[PDB]
Amino acid sequence: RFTGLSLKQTQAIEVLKHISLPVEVAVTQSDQASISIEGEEGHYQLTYRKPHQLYRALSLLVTVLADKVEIEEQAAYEDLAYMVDCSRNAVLNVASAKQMIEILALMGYSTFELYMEDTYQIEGQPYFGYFRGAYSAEELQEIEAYAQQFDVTFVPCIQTLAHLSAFVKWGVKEVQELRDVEDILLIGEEKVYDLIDGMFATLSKLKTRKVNIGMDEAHLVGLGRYLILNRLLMCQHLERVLDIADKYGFHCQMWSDMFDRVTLVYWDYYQDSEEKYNRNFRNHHKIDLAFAGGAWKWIGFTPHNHFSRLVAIEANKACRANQIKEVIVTGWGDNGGETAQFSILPSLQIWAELSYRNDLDGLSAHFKTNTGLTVEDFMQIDLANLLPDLPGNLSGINPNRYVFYQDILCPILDQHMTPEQDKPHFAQAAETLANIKEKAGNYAYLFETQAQLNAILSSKVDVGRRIRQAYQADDKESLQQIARQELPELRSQIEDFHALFSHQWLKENKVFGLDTVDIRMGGLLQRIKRAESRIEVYLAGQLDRIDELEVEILPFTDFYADKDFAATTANQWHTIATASTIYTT
Amino acid sequence: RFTGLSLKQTQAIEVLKHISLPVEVAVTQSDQASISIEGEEGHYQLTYRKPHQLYRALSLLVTVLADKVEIEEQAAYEDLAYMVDCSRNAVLNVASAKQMIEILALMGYSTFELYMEDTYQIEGQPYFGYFRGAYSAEELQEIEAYAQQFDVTFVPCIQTLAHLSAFVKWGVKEVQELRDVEDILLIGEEKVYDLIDGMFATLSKLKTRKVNIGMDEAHLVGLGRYLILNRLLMCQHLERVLDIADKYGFHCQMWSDMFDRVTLVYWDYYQDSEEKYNRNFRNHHKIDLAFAGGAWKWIGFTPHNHFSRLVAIEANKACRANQIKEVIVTGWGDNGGETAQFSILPSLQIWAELSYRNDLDGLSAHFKTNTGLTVEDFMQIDLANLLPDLPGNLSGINPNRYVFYQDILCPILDQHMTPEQDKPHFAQAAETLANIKEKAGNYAYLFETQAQLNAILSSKVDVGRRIRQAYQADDKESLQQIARQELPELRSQIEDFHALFSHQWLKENKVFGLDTVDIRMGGLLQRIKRAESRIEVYLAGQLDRIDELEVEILPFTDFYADKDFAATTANQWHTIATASTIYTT
Ligand SMILES: CC(=O)N[C@H]1/C(=N/OC(=O)Nc2ccccc2)O[C@H](CO)[C@H](O)[C@@H]1O
Ligand SMILES: CC(=O)N[C@H]1/C(=N/OC(=O)Nc2ccccc2)O[C@H](CO)[C@H](O)[C@@H]1O
Repeated sequence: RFTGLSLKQTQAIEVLKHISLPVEVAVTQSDQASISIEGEEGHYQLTYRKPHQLYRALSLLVTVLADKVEIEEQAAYEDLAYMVDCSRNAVLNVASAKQMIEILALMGYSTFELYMEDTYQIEGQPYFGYFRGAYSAEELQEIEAYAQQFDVTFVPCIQTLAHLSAFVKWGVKEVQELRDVEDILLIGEEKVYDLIDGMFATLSKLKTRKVNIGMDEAHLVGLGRYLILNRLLMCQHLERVLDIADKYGFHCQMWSDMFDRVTLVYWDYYQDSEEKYNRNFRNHHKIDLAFAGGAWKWIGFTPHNHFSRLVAIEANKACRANQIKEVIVTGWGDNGGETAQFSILPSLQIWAELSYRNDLDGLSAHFKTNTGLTVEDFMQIDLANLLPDLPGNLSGINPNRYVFYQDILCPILDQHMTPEQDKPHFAQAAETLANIKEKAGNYAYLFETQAQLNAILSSKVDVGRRIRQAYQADDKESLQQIARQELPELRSQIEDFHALFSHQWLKENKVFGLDTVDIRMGGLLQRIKRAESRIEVYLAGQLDRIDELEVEILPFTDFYADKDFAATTANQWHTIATASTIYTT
Repeated sequence: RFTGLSLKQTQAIEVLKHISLPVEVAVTQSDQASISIEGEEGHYQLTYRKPHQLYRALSLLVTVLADKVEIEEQAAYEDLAYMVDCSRNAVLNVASAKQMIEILALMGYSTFELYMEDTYQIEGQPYFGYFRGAYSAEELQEIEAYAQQFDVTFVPCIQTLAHLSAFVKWGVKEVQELRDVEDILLIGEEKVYDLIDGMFATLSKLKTRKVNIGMDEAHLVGLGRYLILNRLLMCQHLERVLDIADKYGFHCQMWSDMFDRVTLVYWDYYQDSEEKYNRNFRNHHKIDLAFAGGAWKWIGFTPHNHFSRLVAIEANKACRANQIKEVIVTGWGDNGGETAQFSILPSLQIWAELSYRNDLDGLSAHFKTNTGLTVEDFMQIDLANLLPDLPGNLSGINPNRYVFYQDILCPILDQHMTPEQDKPHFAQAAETLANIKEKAGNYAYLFETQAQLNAILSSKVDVGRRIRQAYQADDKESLQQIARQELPELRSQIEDFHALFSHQWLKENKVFGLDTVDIRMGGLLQRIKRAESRIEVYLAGQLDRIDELEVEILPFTDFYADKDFAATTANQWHTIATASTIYTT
């Protein structure tokens, strides 16, 4: 029995019943605090500064009530947002954007963002998003309106310069004419500014007038086809993009890195101290700033919520000591979008709590009411990354992925495994994750996938090495065993994982982009088979040496060579899977 | 019963008995003609200008004798060479370099060349050729000495600037420090000139003092890490490379394209007229020249000897009208080295005949004595490329490859198929190729592979389209048929092809690089399976639309859109197999 609620808010609370609502609530828009709940004896007054904040208050309300309740919150940040990568093969389907929106609402996010390089349609640009599951402006309007039900703002993150590799690869004149080098558009070229105009044109059919135009990471701007036909140049390009946006009413932000009518966004997912962020905040202001932090979900199949917690704590302290008014939580999907979309919910609760309380005092409490599980449990999703000899402050260490896609015969990451410490971690993690799966409810699909992965990894982490040992020691028992029993088994487990991945994928994303995963997994299964077949041939007398095994394994990279753990970072499938050429001509 | 033969030559003729030697031969080194055989009644005089020419004379001898024989030949070219790509995953094993050498000897080639970007070892450079099957200097010395048995010169084609993608991808300091951008080395950097010195050092342990230093196609020379730290520049880089080579005694040639102590090599595999080559010869001389033509074997699984014949005829006329003294026949292996090493023997005989006679009057005759089959038969190896509506003068049209690796659900090359004309070509070609296989002898493996391919292609060329037809017309008979009978069958055929490819591969090359093919084929089989599974789900009521099929297929490229055939050129596996990202981050 609420009071002072509008139509829209009453429907919102309805859709939001994630929550179990137990009470009389006087609801008033007050500048008193971000969120005030005050009351007792089953009658409460809840107020909010911003309308969207009704929904976190509600969650806190329902968490605190487990009668006298007195809660104030003054957020640090005027805007908190979550940005989903829909450009790395995984395009979040509508039904999942909605569930996502509902959950961000309950946490306290004001803004929802989709990063689409080429995954939104443009009229008369039919190779822009071709077979990519590009969003229709319907889908973008439907999604935006759903967020609007909760007073949540939609900001498109797009690209107007570089990161356009999947559009520009198409070899028709009308595309090729737009290029300069690699993934970067031809600045100054008129065709380009007509494409960009179609972009904002398509964006203009939504209600938001806030956009992120991208412009990160274009090392080679004007060094290919530009240099050929005709740096400064960026500003020329930028003012133009701005003139275009200002034509359709848009306010623009862009990623800072290549560096008054645009906010710059200093993005940093990596620093383990206040100091480090503080220094770069100095350097940034020195050119209107937002901060993008990281919900680590771009390192293979498995997230890193633990590492996201650590860096979020110190970036929050830096954000506030530099009175940064806007923070963006980024969920990138580097190299295939293979990590689950809902993998990083703890990272999202963490940032909200840090904004609304400057601490993680009520994290698990709020998280459980929003998800139906404790934040310690959910965060076990990271297990395949959490090797026990790693310090929690070094980023991107991702065995989840490079243990999985490594070849058997030619195991080029074998120097980065520590099987005595690794094999048991993975096994028991599979055990822990099966447990959690059973209480995870609608999220169970997430943990089912990680449990099978961890199972595969306990075995796979050193089959390649044991093959090498069993072969230099001439042991026909072991090689025959690996070849006739263990490798075929691995393939079976891997088929199972594929099935679970596919289900996870289709639940969260559109069908498009899954094909890359089918290909990569198909290939792995086929390399496993070669290992079985090559051994059998060596076993039937028909082969002198197994040459692949005669190769001494070097370190894969020296990125973390000077550290006291063997593991490392390796996030390109193609250099994981083979030392041969696969992409080059 | 020969006469005037040395030890070395007597052993050579022995190894060369490819040939059946039937006679008394007076053998003399004369400047009379390239090759003179004159005689009758079972007693002949054979002379040669160059010692290696003994071996083509012998073949001609044994061809003409099928008694009065009177043959003179004055070659156009001082040096004729064949260059094998050993840098695109396929590294020709020793036993196959030898068979190759013996065959080049019989044709008239003076020079044998291996293109190794990173596929020769260098002391203290253990990531240079790591798991690539890099040649040992033993293997290079063994190979060279084998050629020397026939008076054949070995020239290494290497790289000293760009095309080094498989070395530079390794993320250790000692490698990364050598880079500028993409596949191009850091010019001016001292570490680089120490690497290059190790290259010539390793090359210096062979007898040849002739090298091709590469330096083709470096669009971005000094535009990445160069521009960052410090064009002209090329010459600086070049003189340095030359100073290094001149230290170890080497005479240098290099590919012309980026443009007195170096021969330039104008390379052109494409022009269908004397005129076109003539114009570019003008432009070249205008800066000491050799010509590189093409034995087309870099377009997937299947060569194009027919197209190699056509262009070789007109490039021979241009070569002679510009008194070009050296011609190089290049066998590149773009994007996987998936075409057989011995696929292009007709192209090699063709160039030899053009050099030694300025015509193809004795081509089939000489070819059959060297191979044991007619040149028309052997050249049926090209069938999977020879669509009947294509004109023989447009290059790189390669359905052999893009019909094979295309997806089923998302068949992005479907606009380039003409099944009514394509399906029957492939079927009967499989028939023709099974025939030839049976008479091909030791070469049968080559045709066995093309017959299975053509079989797969008759079916595969339009399954994707028929899926789309059977689905927009709601026909549950056809979709169930394709899904439960035809797709599983395709997979079976594809497994068979894989087996035959693997055997072909291992016969000709080292095991390394086959892994890329396993991966690509594994992936295709897995996409076929998805097509079966997605249909079944649509068939069991559990799916609304099959979304993949709801996508209108556009042309893949407009490269040949203005022509009267539907087919095209598409030679990158990764853009063939999927419109998603697979390589990008
Ligand atoms: C604005 C932005 O975030 N752009 C890319 C970003 N790019 O991040 C870096 O380049 N980091 C980095 C690389 C080398 C040294 C130090 C930091 O990282 C994400 C996760 O990997 C992505 O892939 C984004 O698409
Ligand atoms: C010296 C040389 O031959 N270098 C590359 C060459 N590169 O050839 C071109 O770049 N042709 C070309 C490309 C665009 C327009 C016109 C000609 O072709 C071969 C076959 O494809 C290769 O891949 C070689 O490694």
